[PDB]
Amino acid sequence: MAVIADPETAQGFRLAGLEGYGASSAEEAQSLLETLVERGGYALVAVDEALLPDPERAVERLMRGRDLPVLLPIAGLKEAFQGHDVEGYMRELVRKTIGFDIKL
Amino acid sequence: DDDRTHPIPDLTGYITEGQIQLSRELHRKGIYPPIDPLPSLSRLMNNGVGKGKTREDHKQVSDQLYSAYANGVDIRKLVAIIGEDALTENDRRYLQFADAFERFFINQGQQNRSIEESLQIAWALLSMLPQGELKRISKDHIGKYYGQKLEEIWGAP
Amino acid sequence: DDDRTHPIPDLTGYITEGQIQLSRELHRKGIYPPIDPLPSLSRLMNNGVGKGKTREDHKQVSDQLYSAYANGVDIRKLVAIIGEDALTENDRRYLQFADAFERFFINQGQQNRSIEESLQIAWALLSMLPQGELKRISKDHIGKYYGQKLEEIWG
Amino acid sequence: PGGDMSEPVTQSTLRIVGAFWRLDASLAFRRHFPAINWNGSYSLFTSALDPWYRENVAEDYPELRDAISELLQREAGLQEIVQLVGPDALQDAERLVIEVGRIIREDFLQQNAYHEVDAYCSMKKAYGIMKMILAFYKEAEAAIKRGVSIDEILQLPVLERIGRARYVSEEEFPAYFEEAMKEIQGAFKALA
Amino acid sequence: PGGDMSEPVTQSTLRIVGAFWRLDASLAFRRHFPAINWNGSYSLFTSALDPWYRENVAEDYPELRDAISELLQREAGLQEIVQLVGPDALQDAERLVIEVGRIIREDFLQQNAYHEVDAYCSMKKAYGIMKMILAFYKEAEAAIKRGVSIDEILQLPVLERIGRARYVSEEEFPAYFEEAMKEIQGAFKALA
Amino acid sequence: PGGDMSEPVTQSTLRIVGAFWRLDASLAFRRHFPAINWNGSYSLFTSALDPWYRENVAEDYPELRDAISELLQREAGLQEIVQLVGPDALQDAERLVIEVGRIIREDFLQQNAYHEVDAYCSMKKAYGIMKMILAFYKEAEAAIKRGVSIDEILQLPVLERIGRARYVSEEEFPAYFEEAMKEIQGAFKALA
Amino acid sequence: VSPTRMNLLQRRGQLRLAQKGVDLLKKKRDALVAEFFGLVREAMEARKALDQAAKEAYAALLLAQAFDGPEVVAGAALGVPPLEGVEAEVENVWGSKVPRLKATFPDGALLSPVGTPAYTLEASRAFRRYAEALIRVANTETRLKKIGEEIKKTT
Repeated sequence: MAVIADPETAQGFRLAGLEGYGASSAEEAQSLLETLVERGGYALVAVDEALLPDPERAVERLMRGRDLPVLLPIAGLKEAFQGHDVEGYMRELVRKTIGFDIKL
Repeated sequence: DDDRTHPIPDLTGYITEGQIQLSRELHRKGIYPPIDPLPSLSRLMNNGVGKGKTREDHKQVSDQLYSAYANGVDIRKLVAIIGEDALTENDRRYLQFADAFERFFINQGQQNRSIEESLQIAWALLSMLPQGELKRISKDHIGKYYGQKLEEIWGAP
Repeated sequence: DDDRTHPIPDLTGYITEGQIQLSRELHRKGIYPPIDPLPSLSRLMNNGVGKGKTREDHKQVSDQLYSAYANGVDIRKLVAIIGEDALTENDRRYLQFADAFERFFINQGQQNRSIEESLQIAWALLSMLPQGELKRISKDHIGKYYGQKLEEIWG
Repeated sequence: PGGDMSEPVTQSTLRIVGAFWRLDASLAFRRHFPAINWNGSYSLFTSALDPWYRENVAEDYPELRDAISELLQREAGLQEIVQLVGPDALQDAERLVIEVGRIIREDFLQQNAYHEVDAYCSMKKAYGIMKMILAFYKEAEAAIKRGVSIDEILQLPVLERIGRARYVSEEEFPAYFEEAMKEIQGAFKALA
Repeated sequence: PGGDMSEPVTQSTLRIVGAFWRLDASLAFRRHFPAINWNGSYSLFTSALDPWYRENVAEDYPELRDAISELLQREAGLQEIVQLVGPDALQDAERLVIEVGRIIREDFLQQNAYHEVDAYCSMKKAYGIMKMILAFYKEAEAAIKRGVSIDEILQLPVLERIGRARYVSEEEFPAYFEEAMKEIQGAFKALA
Repeated sequence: PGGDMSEPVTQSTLRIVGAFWRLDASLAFRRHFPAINWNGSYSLFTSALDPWYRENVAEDYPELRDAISELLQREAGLQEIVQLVGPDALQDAERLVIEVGRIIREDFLQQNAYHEVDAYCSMKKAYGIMKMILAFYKEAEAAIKRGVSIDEILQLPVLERIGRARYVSEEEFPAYFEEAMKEIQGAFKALA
Repeated sequence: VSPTRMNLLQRRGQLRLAQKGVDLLKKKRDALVAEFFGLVREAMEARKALDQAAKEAYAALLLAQAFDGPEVVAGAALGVPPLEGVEAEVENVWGSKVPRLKATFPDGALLSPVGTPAYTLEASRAFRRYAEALIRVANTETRLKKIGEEIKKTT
């Protein structure tokens, strides 16, 4: 399965048998993601968190056509060694879905 | 034309104490006598029931029956959209109570039920609901009268 | 007004033998003659049509056209309520039939059509529906007249 | 005048007649005749005529008539929800009711006064059509509980057989009825 | 006549009266007596009686009354969120005003006219009860600013002493009020 | 009386007049003047004046007028869908129609009776404005198929030129028109 | 609308229908919200499980890279063939469709059975367990988004 991130985890991803590409900047990540979505064939795509927080936020002109590919953000390299705010990420998700941002 | 704002039903409401309303839906479903309990009302009921007049538990049983039927009809309307599997546990009990209520309490045919028989059927109907959900009835009457089965009239049409 | 219940049209409809009603909604869309077929009526139609007078399939074709147009009109309201993306295939077929009916059968301009040309256009419109849904037409007439495409005359 | 049923003449008549057959303009516009408004019509002679029906048509004819009336009432109840959210938001057990109500409306209640055969109908032919519709409804309700979807039941070829029982002549109907009953029995039995 | 407030009699009455106590049966269904709809009711003698209030009852009475009215007004805007998500998902700051609104609606606006002492209530007794409720609210908010869970505020025994202020006699009120005020002050001193 | 268009005086007048210019209170509330309802108005003299238009204004003036009427009809059709789903969900070919309809509504139909220039408009000035609007619509419709966003088109500086065209005097308009046409062609040729 | 005594009663019936429909839609929204506020908790738990798996897989691969060397790690990545057996199905949820991922995770489809680069083999297992947790996160995420959009439509 396609996944773009820092090459240090892309190496392990191609070790596991998943297609992997490296990214280093915002424009590079955007171009890589647009080429990944434009190219057909796969069902799941994982994008980083350090460079692109929301993967479907940039591909909004393309994801309205077909619905089989699924985008998903994952943690970075140094972030996984210390964790992140899952509570904050899900609070933001609840805000974007139900619209009221009130949950404890 | 089923209009309660017509002058004849409007002026009758200013002089009389309550009303009893017949339902066309219950009549078309085959229920006789088709009396709809939700819009019906008696305005002197509390002065004629109670200790030494009918029985101790009359008023609270009537209130519990009213509230349970009011819940059951709306649950019945919701089932047609969300399905009977998406309901909670007590909602199915309320739905079954509504069906049994319409089948047994209202639809009596040409029977001449005494008040004891009516209260017996009413207490047997409330036993479908779980104990402790009967908020409007005090615990002494529940201890005295809860738990009877409806087969006593199921086998007696 | 646009009121069918006014005393003058009401008494006239009680006295006469049908009516031809014009539609302002069809007139605003550029359709001429803007005759609305559903509120219109002809009481003496059955005397002058049929076998030996015009053709043996006239009445059944008329009834089927009425039913299909009524179904399409009713589906338009469902589209206006829930949106046209939640429809099935049958509803979209009826919607396309209603639009093509208004744009081709009613709208003719100043030209003078014969009865056979009108029946040909009517059978062309009915061929856009599945053969099993033509309930009001006999199977012999369906076997005889179904299948012609609309583009063979207007294309 | 103007279709206003609150007219004095209509209200005077409503209080002395035993049966009321109200006609509808909306049904007449779409050429659905006899165009009887089922929701606004009534009869007060139904209960007194039951012994004659038992003696002269069948022993269970009132039960079939009551079943048809209850099905129509259920469809009229569901019409509010179907006008609110559309037909595709209902469960299969309600879509079946809607489709059976449509079958009843377009097969049993409709009649063509100018047709050669459909202009006259006897009691036994109507009894047979009611029995066929009820048998199909029972079998389809059994199939829905078995996991079969609604969208495949109504595409069966037996709906054309039931839907065209109006035009069978009185001399052929005893054969047509027994030909269709076996097909009704077998179609759902053979289904997956 | 039909429960509508656009009736000519009610419209002509609304134009000449200085007060308007709109009862509603929704609060009578839930056994809340009196059943006055405080959102629709109004009085035009509120302001002009204030000099009498401050020269007879207490100096801070109009401000305390306005504070209680503002507390009741604040809860009215949160019903659009309580009717979407249950109360248990609301933030603690809003949950505090929800609890204080319930306490006001079920302990201060409620009155038993059949009771021995609750049927009659002077101005100073109501002033004391409002003072206790406002002290509860302000100390709870101050504790929230320090950082506390809502359940430890609800745990406090002063909930019952603020509830049972209705049933105290008028002779025992001037000691009970000060005792309750000092008790709640000490209880919120004994908090994180 | 009250804006009711079914009163006897209004209905008696419509049986004899040839043109019916209907005013709307909704447009007058938002200061959209002359506040003529272009959906409920009509004129029976349109077809009889075409030979005059073809030889005194331009030979293709009726076609342009019909094109503008068609655009208004399509915009009115889309505005029913827009007000319940939202304009963001629409495709680009529909948002283009919405924007062009707004441009027609605010640049062509709207006229100020108290301005020193806009109070009077010749036929040729209106024909030129119609030509500019239709040319812009044609170029935008052509450029939409190459994938250009609506937001790129809406930020073009030539949109301001059409909006200010009606305040140009009758003397300066025949040159301003040519400059605007060449600017439209250049801006949509250099566009992405 | 023609003013008659019949049309008044028709309008009042429509008003009653509208109010009861409002109540029914509110009940449906309540049921949807009660489902959503447990689905989000399952999403929370799956997300933190994925975080822990990410931590251990990254540690294993870092330890393999530091000791075994980039050359052997790159060679082991080259040797293992890619995976394609992702089983996808479409399932309804509350009257709406979602896709689901049921990837095969085939046993024996990978290369290098020799365990001599022991830390490389451990990381090769760990990243496959990473990929196992990934679709468990994704299938909850898509269902959560669909239920949220249904809540939006009802509102």
